Amino acid sequence: SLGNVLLVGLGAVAIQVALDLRRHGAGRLGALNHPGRRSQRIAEALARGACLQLEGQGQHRWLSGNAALDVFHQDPAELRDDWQTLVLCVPADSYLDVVRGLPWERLGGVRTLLLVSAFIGANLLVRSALPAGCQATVLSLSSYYAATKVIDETQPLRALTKAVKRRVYLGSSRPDCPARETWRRVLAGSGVEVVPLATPEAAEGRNVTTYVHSPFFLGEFALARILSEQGPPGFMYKLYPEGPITPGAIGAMRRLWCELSELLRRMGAEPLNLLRFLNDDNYPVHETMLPRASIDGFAEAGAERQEYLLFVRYAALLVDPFSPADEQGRHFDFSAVPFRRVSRDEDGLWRLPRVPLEDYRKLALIVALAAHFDLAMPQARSLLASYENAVSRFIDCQGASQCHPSLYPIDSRPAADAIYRQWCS
Amino acid sequence: SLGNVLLVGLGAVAIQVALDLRRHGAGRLGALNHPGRRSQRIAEALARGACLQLEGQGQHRWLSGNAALDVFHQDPAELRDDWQTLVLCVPADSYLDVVRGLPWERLGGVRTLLLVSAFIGANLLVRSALPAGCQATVLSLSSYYAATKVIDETQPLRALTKAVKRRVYLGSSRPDCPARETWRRVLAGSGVEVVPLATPEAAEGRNVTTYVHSPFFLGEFALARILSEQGPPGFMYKLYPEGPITPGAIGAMRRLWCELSELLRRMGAEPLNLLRFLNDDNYPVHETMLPRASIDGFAEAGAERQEYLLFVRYAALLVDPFSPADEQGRHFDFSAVPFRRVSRDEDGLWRLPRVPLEDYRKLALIVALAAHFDLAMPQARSLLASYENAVSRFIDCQGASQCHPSLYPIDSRPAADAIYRQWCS
Ligand SMILES: NC(=O)c1ccc[n+]([C@@H]2O[C@H](COP(=O)([O-])OP(=O)(O)OC[C@H]3O[C@@H](n4cnc5c(N)ncnc54)[C@H](OP(=O)(O)O)[C@@H]3O)[C@@H](O)[C@H]2O)c1
Ligand SMILES: NC(=O)c1ccc[n+]([C@@H]2O[C@H](COP(=O)([O-])OP(=O)(O)OC[C@H]3O[C@@H](n4cnc5c(N)ncnc54)[C@H](OP(=O)(O)O)[C@@H]3O)[C@@H](O)[C@H]2O)c1
Ligand SMILES: O=C(O)CC[C@H](N[C@@H](CCN[C@@H](Cc1cnc[nH]1)C(=O)O)C(=O)O)C(=O)O
Ligand SMILES: O=C(O)CC[C@H](N[C@@H](CCN[C@@H](Cc1cnc[nH]1)C(=O)O)C(=O)O)C(=O)O
Repeated sequence: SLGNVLLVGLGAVAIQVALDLRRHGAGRLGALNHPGRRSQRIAEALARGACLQLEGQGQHRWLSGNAALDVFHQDPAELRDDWQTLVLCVPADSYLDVVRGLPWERLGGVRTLLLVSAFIGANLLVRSALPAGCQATVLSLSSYYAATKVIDETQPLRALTKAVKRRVYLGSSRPDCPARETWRRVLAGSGVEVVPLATPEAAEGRNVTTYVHSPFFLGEFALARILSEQGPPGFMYKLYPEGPITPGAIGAMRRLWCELSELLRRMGAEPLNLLRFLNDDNYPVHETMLPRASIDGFAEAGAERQEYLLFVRYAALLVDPFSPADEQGRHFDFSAVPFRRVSRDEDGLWRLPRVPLEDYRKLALIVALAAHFDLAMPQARSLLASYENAVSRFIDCQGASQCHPSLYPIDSRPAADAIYRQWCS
Repeated sequence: SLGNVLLVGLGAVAIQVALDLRRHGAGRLGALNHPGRRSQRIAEALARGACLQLEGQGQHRWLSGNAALDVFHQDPAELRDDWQTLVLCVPADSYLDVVRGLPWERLGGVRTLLLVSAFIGANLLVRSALPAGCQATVLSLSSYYAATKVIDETQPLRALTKAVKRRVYLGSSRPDCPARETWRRVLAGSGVEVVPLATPEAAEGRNVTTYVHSPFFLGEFALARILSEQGPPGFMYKLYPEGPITPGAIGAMRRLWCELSELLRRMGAEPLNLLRFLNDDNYPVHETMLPRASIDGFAEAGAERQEYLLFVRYAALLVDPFSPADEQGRHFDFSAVPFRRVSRDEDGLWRLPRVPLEDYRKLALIVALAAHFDLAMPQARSLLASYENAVSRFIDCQGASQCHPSLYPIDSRPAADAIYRQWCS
């Protein structure tokens, strides 16, 4: 049912996906990776006999396996009409560009396009770039279902998965789509539970980083760490002054969740119970910190209780409460995830890490889209402004000539308009 | 003047107080401590020429000094009518025993008696135990004004002070009492502001330990650590599962503060703003964690907001947010105070540590007193019952034969009746 599968963007995600596809059963496996150093390293490794190699860490060792790459391309114009399924394993900010760059008028054999990390509107954005009469079904996965990295860029096709998510969601541009079940089974081989939902936006609306990264890593504290050069980087999930979590950040989280939930309703998607989603889909805590009744009742609890509960959740996860205690009674320091910070690239230009650049770009699109539904998203706009002000001051200080253009101002209104047009179609 | 001053109890508190008294000066300084291993070590140290030594830790190093003791008694029979001021540095739950045991027939010259760590009703209880026609004024200090420990009990006269309160409160059984100003000056020598209040109970209602230890260390989690032998002891101010602080513990804190505040009103004393008291008088946090407007408005904020704010306060103090950051951006682990646990005494009998035996005995007396004001104090009673159940099960398991009688049910009603009769006189 998968046929021959083309992986677009041959990185960590694609290597995990490739092994899951091979466990399930598929035809030929191809990849498209745009030009660059990574593609050069891949092409030499393949010439020397390399295959895609996945290692599962620790209790995920059973994931480990090898898979042959049958075809490798860098240039979309060079694709033959030999692919039934495309899997987009590139950054989600690149989905539109990827789709616009493919020669769809001679890819009539493509039946399915899977978006692995679909933001709100991604399915619609992708469909707006397809030619009229294109028969491809577009699938939206709520987020990548694991934690995977290419360990060593010198062995470019060897990836390590260190964790697998509990649950993700899958929606389709085709009503009551059958490709959902096939991909539900494929990804279930990794241990993740895939929950099919009735529309793409219902799955896109269950992208966790939209709700968590936006309030915490677009605020003043996080940006000060991220843009800093000297001193310790600070910690992503600790409380102030060690990390960015404050009652104000939790208030931003609640208000943004309200804003996102109303957008989802206006797009025809049921929103989520934030506290239950975080506890049950991501990381749980004990009943004495978050009682089950408080978790299940969160959406009706009232703003003060909701903020208290969210603050309790993140305080309860400063350590992993289910980890073994050490001889001193301490639990694993779960919150001590260091901030990645700005770094100069090979051209000497300052670049931002994916946290927060990808998070800012996603939220900028969501706000622009929401405007079409007559939703102002003031909390979201405040977070966008915080990022923009901080990055602008960094450019002022370092000099535009020293900064990569991804730091410069963007405009998401054209993509938002394309999404809205597609949705009204 | 203070005249000649007799310290009753010569432990960590007494050593700090002795330093402050010697700075102020002008009297003989004596001490009385009941017989036992500590008194034996004290007499040995003094006989070899030792003096009282107070060291300040870190920021408090400026306080460090030495204080000479003129006389030390471990036999009240040797006391004569030489003393104008008595300073009770014994545990607050022993005040009644200690006042009954003093040789009052040879102490007719005593003009003032200071309770260094009072609690609601302590002044009245002590006055009820004085001989008829005794005209010593009794002073109640709200809380001991520092954190002080005897470092090494083989050097019983050397103490370490690691914290000093910003503010404490002082009441007197004499209206418009002039001794309050004297003690204001004495304590000011170590940097503490003493605020005189118009009655003893107003000061006693500002005993910090009563508000904090009752909800946190009479609960299930704390008692399980305290009555354990084998585990790691856990930490007094950490969140579950490393420590006892949970939203339920915070709810108990809020509800007890309400109950205690009503008792204070019925005794003609103004209650406190719990959050402002904790932040401003004891240990502060940053405005981004506790905004000044939230602190000042706490008493009118409503139960949900009050509980959220108290939780945030204790989560913000898991580290000392004003301590210097280390190389990795971490602050001092302020909450890592280990629980002291049960231990066998020199007769082989299990004894409870002062946390929570002293805290239980204080709250039991307060509840018994409140019944005379027709206040049931259900939250306080739930905390008493939690302690009683846990200790009862420990006796069940270990055997009554093996337990010191201090672990057994007590009757606070006689002392509460004496307090109430004294108040009504
Ligand atoms: N655990 C995870 O790995 C994880 C988890 C959650 C979310 N995500 C997100 O998933 C996305 C991919 O993650 P990843 O870890 O697989 O990244 P990766 O290892 O760097 O792989 C991305 C691959 O796609 C190539 N690429 C980028 N843009 C392309 C384009 N327009 N057309 C063709 N190829 C393109 C990249 O080549 P170049 O390097 O030359 O650009 C690279 O080979 C990222 O946005 C990531 O933030 C990943
Ligand atoms: N930072 C602090 O130290 C601190 C903090 C908060 C509150 N407090 C309050 O201050 C009180 C004393 O604290 P501390 O640290 O000075 O204790 P400590 O170092 O143990 O000294 C207490 C002194 O009183 C004697 N004592 C104990 N129980 C007695 C009893 N039933 N009858 C007669 N004498 C007794 C003790 O001698 P033996 O050891 O021989 O009995 C010792 O000399 C605490 O109980 C508490 O009410 C102190
Ligand atoms: O967030 C990062 O960039 C890297 C950590 C990453 N986060 C998840 C979102 C959920 N984050 C936890 C908090 C937490 C995770 N680890 C310590 N604390 C929460 O919000 O409940 C993601 O990105 O999808 C992961 O869990 O692997
Ligand atoms: O045993 C220690 O070191 C502490 C001893 C002592 N405790 C006070 C109660 C207040 N406790 C702090 C919280 C805290 C203190 N130290 C770490 N956290 C708070 O509730 O605001 C007492 O016993 O009355 C002191 O702080 O002086």
